[PDB]
Amino acid sequence: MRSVYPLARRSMAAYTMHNMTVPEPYDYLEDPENPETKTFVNEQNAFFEEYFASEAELRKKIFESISNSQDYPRTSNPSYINGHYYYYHNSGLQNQSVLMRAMSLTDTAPSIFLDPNSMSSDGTTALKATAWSEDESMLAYSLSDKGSDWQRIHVRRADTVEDTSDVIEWAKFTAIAWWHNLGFFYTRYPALQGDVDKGAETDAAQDAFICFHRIGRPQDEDVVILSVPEHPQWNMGASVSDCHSYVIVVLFDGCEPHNLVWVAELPSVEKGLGSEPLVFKKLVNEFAGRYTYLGNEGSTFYFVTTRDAPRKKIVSIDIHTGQETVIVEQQRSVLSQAALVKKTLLLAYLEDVKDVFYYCRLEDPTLNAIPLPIGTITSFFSDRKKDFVSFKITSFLLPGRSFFLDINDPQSSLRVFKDDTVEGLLVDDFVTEQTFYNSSDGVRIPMFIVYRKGSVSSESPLLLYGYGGFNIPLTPAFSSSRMVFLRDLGGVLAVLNIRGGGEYGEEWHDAGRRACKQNCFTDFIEGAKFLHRQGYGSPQTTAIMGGSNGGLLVAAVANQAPELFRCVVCRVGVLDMYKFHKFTIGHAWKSDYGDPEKEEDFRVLQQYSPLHNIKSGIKYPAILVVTGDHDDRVVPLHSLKYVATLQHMNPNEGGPFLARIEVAAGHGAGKPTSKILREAGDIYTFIAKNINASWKE
Repeated sequence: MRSVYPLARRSMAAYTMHNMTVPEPYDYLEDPENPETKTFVNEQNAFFEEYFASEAELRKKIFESISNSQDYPRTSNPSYINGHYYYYHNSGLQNQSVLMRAMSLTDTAPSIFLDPNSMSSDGTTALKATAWSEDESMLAYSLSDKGSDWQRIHVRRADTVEDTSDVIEWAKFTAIAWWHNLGFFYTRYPALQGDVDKGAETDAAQDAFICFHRIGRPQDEDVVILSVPEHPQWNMGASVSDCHSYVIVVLFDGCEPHNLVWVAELPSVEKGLGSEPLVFKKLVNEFAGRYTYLGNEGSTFYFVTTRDAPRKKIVSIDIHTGQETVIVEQQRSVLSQAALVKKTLLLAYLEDVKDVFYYCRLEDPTLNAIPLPIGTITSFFSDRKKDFVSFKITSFLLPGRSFFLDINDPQSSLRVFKDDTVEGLLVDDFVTEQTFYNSSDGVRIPMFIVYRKGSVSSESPLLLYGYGGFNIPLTPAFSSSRMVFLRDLGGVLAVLNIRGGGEYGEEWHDAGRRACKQNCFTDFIEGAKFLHRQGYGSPQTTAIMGGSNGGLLVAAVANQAPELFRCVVCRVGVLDMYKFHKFTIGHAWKSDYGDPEKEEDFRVLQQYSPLHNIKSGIKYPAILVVTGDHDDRVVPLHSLKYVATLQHMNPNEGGPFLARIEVAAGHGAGKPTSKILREAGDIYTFIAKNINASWKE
């Protein structure tokens, strides 16, 4: 039977919130440094290993398989700068990608340009952002250490290939924007105090500002550019115009996709940098949508906006007079990407969760379609004055294709640059398909199903995945672990585009936000049940999984119909809605989650609260949560807090309940290859063990 679970401490503390007393027997989970939390972590992982030793040999086996399936050169898009082509590349097992600088597109011997590999001994360092100078003799990159979101900016000059002594500290969400050959604009957070480990505190983000630092001088001469006293809680970012005359600042309230944008002039006087504060024209100052900037032509200013257009729309707004005129009206599709070069505008549309590429000149805005194989655009490089464009397109079948193009006439210039081919894999062994199934709304929802052609039955192992949050659509994308699942385990993968995502744009998220948030979970239920009525899945042979908010989905749907699932995993997921507003950047999450002060919002929040909604005496599936000690993007405590209830809530019925907390790890952005590979291997061994899906030889 199930072994004796670790003796969890029970805390008497109970707090009253909106005239409702919530007890909390695990408050000591706030501080990771407490002895109780550390001993509980150690015991939980010891029992995890004891459970897993039953099929540790299969663990090693599929570890070997995933390692052999991960070994391929991952080449990204080329960048054309100063007659040299810089593109990311990996040997396949090296911890981080390294830049390649080639003299030509067809060059055989490109040299290394940027190498994060030797930065840290364990390779924990991850490159986060980069930016270019207009004279192509300067670039500024920004990385992070120990998986902590707190970053560090370094600067390098191309020709000498040497570092510089300038470094910056405690920076988050870095947006470098250089101005001619003098300096660059960035954002910086208030100075931290104490001896706490970097990125190892729960303090909420506040009192940050954007500023500008010039080269040749220390950080001490940095002059504050913009800081808002009226709204301390908002986030904001800066951007330099390619016309080299104006600076654009964008302000978001929380994480919800509305912003107000301010345009300012720039003085050519060197002393003016630090002489007087810069004025700000009130271009848009009310939250009507996300008014992203694309490019400007003199007085004219082109933006992709959601105002008066739920599916995104390209509009030209003159800032010297204040008139607004629409130039590219919204089609029935949703804009995934857009850019403006010379006279043409090239737009990638996420139509039916498929990117179709269109180009339209300023004369006739007819979006003319340029052929491109089915897939999903991941990265996109573009420069207004340049004549070379490139993008990587990948999906479930395609492991990645770097494709370049000429803006002047794509009619005969679309060419293949590189392919991320993986040995021992064939396209014909698998096939994907779209499906439409009706939810309670009476409106069809799309879903993707990828499966190996041939043997597929209702009892075959099923994995179902869907994120659906923050207006990020779960577009098709390759995964080595997914391919190991597909080919080595003979199962079928399915991806849900649930309501509330950007899969249909702003209206979809608007319908799936705040008061109707619970609605999305109901949809997920139908998803799995539909796969059982179509003949693709059986309740004893299904597993669903997701990350962060998607991980949320899993646990919360387990509260609705636990017996409708059998295998469930959580991964750095938000679970403690009662206190999610307090710690980390969760305050921005309120803009998508309901502000807990508002009573009508706390009604639904307490309705679906997965930390407390779990009930005893009812069967539950086996949850496996994964966390890391240095998790600042999401506070790790919430996840363990979830397990904290189950330990006492189900003595020997349901589960089993696994918590894998890995020492010295990240969040998911910049994970070292060894650690992420080991974690994926363990996750898939667990889902195979609790599904009984033998080796598909």
